[PDB]
Amino acid sequence: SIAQARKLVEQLKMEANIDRIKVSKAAADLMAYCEAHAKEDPLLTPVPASENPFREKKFFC
Amino acid sequence: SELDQLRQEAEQLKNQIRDARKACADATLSQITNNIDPVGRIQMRTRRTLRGHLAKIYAMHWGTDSRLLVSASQDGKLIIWDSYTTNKVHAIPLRSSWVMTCAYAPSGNYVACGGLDNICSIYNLKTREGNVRVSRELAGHTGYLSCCRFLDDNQIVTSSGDTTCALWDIETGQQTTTFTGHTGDVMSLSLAPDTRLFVSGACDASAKLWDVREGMCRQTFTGHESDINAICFFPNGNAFATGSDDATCRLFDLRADQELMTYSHDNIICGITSVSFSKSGRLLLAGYDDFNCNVWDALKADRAGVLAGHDNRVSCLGVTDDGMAVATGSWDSFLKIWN
Amino acid sequence: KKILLPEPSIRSVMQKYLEDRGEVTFEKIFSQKLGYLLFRDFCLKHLEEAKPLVEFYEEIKKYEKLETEEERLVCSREIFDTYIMKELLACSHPFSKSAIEHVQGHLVKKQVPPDLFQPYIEEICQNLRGDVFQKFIESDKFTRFCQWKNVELNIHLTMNDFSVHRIIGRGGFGEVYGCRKADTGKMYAMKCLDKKRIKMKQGETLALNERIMLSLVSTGDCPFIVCMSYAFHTPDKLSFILDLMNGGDLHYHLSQHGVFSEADMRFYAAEIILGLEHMHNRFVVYRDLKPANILLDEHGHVRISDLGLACDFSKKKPHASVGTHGYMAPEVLQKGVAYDSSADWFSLGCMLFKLLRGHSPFRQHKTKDKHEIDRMTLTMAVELPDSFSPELRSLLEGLLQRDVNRRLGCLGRGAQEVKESPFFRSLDWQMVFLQKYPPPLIPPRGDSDQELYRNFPLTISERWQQEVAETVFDTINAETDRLEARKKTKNKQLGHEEDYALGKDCIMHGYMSKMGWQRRYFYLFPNRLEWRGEGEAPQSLLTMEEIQSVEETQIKERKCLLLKIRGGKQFVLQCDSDPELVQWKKELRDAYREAQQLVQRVPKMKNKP
Ligand SMILES: Cn1c(CNc2cccc(C(=O)NCc3ccccc3C(F)(F)F)c2)nnc1-c1ccncc1
Repeated sequence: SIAQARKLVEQLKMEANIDRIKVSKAAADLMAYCEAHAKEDPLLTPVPASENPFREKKFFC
Repeated sequence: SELDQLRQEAEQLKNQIRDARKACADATLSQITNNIDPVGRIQMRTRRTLRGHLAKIYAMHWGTDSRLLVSASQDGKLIIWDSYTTNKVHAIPLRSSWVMTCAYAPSGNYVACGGLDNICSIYNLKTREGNVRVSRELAGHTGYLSCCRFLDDNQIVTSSGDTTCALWDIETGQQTTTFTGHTGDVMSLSLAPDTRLFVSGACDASAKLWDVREGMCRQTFTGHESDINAICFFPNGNAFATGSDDATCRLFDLRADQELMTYSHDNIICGITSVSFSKSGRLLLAGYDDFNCNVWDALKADRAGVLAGHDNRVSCLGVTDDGMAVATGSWDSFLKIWN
Repeated sequence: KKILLPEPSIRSVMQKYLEDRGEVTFEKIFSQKLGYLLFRDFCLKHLEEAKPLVEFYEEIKKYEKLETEEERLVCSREIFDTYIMKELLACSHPFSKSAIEHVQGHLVKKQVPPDLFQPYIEEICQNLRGDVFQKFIESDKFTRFCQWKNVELNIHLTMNDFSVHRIIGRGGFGEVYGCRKADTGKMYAMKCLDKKRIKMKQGETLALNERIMLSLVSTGDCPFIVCMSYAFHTPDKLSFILDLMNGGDLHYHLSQHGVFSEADMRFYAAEIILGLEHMHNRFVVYRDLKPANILLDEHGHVRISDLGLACDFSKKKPHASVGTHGYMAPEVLQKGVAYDSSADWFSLGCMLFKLLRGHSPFRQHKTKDKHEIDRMTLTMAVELPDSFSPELRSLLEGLLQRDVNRRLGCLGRGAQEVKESPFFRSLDWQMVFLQKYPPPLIPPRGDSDQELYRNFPLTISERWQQEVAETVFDTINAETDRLEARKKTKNKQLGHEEDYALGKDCIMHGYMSKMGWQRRYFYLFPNRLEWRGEGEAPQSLLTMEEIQSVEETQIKERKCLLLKIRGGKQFVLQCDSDPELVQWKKELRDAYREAQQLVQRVPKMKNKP
């Protein structure tokens, strides 16, 4: 563990160094992202059954 | 005694990092989202059963075409399925019985698997001579292969029971970059969409974010109380989710550098085995050793629905790239496709 | 009622059975008759660089058996020219300088002993031991070895496995019959005894002694002892399967013919002396040498018979009075005096004197009173008629010394001492052994108790293999080849299942049967036991993790494996043969124990709350 504690120190040097953002901004963007892509999420916004392979789509290529 | 001064120095830095974060924690996701409408009751049903593995299924992975998927089983086989029809595209009998994971390459040209062989075997599914064959055995790890994901046909990232991860040049068959840091076996990894970073989750109860080019751990997320079994990236690349033996899922933000949300309920006591988001990020689907897959409102922490159609542990799941479908694989030997 | 070999897939199971016991080695296989025959077959036809060595080997072995020096002088030169000078000049001679010189050095001086080529035997074996041998194991001929070895290790003899003809010799406990073994056709004598009569006479230790002495004596294919091939029991009898002898005993023939010429006694004694040499090299004193116990075959050649009084003197030396009174030695009669082989050499001289004169040297026509018989042994130096030759005289005086440290066979070197007597100076003992001297008499054509008898059944590998090699071995090989050529041609027209065991990590495979009997083909892997019906691939299995235990249980008088499963469920497996039982039991236990250790390490694979 002679060396072991030394890289642990300097690894934290790296980790503590990055500049951060507030959670409000973080959460705001996640929330915003979802809302922008909600229309394109088939588990949220169902598509016509005839375009759904797992319900009624008949032609496939 | 030199080690004295370095452990306290590690604490003063432990605290410094907690401080910078505590300072950023001005609100919660739950508060910020408390206004938006709930997703409502999600009641998906099973649209396909995949029958053909002879024992426990341990891992699955979708093709980028949202149609084909590979699964890996206790029976010693990979099976590549065509979900649309139920047909089998290939049955790959493996050299080692003890496989634990499998990956499908973005191109569709290869698949990978590994397990207690401590080897990541790359299967070429487009041999000049119309055959399926092992085209490389990536040897190097000193523990069991726990997960793996292609970046491209010539590159792949693997996690191991030896506590490490690595990037491989498939032609060279060597570790280009190794990723050391974890103190317990690594269980899972997820590539960022840009594939410049990836996160790992390990039995040390923490997840790390890695720079693929530099080979360094950039950030390290704690909070979980037991082993992290599963991990995946939120679709924009700025956050990721994890599932753990502590019966919780959690969502961590990269830029905010901390946990935003915990998904649990007093009933759910079993451990999480697998996690993935819907195409938009709004849903977080997670598999349990209680035989169900729970669907969560990733933004509000509400349980939105249950997928209950397996008679043993749900060991793996995946959401198609096109978002149309969820695949669950179980210890009962079946995969089901839900919609 | 015929031999049928298992299928080639039995190799998977049998090779491991043999590896576990160190039997897959050159020495062990090469020194078994059928192993030898299969190994020569491999070299002669399927491997070019082995051919000359085996050819050379069999030429030496033929050379060993040549009778006269002049025959040997001729054949030695043939062998040298063919297998030595030619190869040497053909740069095809993989043997040492020392080897070449030893023979050539001897051949130049016309010294041609039977063992001239021994150093070449050693170096042939050296050249066969390694790669050649490994290539043998890779081939179909080792597979055929396994098929035959399976049959051997599975023998359970009954009465139904024979065909009895007619009685021969009653005794105290039981009797002897003439039989034919259906399997092959080999004619044997079946000596049977009754446990009830044995129990009623408490002769358990007697019956016991004979089987133990018989196994100690029934290897080497000795011509001059009635040897055993098998032993087995039924609820009611013990069965020895002995070499057949139709010609009756010398006691009977002495009574019909009357006393024999010196020339004719010489013949018998010669054969007897080689019998005793055999028992004495294996540390056994026969102890009841008398004319009743010497048996004649159809040609008139002789064998020593009933071993019920024979004794093992290697470890502990016997002191007890045992035998018949007119043939025991001073040592044998004395209170608590040790003796060894010396007893028979006295007995022998007593019995040879009987053949010559009609009675024991120490019996002057009395019956119950062995006491006089005994005291004439311990004081009276035997009077011989002037009729005797002095050659015969010295032999009988040698053989009949009362001091052990004086008599023939006793101080120095056993049988060799007797053989060197003047009486036998005309004999060539190589010929006496090969049974070439003409016999003087051609006989004329026309519940708790049962555990004492455990470990009584027996098969003498060397005996059984000999029987097979001299009857069916050839024809059954050709037959069972034909079957497999048909099955090979069959499978390719049915799109052959390019074997499911290849190129994975299968531990073992082969047939067994279950209930849920249903016969399926099984493949054992580290984490599971798969199985299948014929046509399909395996579509059902058991995992190692769910197997709790592997006990053994009996079902309708048959041995089967009982596997206990996690959910309180049970699995019964039946095997074709005893080695399959032993080996599926072991490998299944090793596998499940080792897998359940692995899984416990792997947090993704083990069970949790
Ligand atoms: C002639 N012969 C004998 C003679 N001995 C014999 C035969 C049958 C039964 C018994 C027997 O009961 N033996 C046990 C026994 C019974 C009573 C007294 C002594 C002994 C003994 F010490 F000899 F074991 C012996 N044994 N085998 C043969 C025989 C061998 C080959 N071909 C034909 C016959």
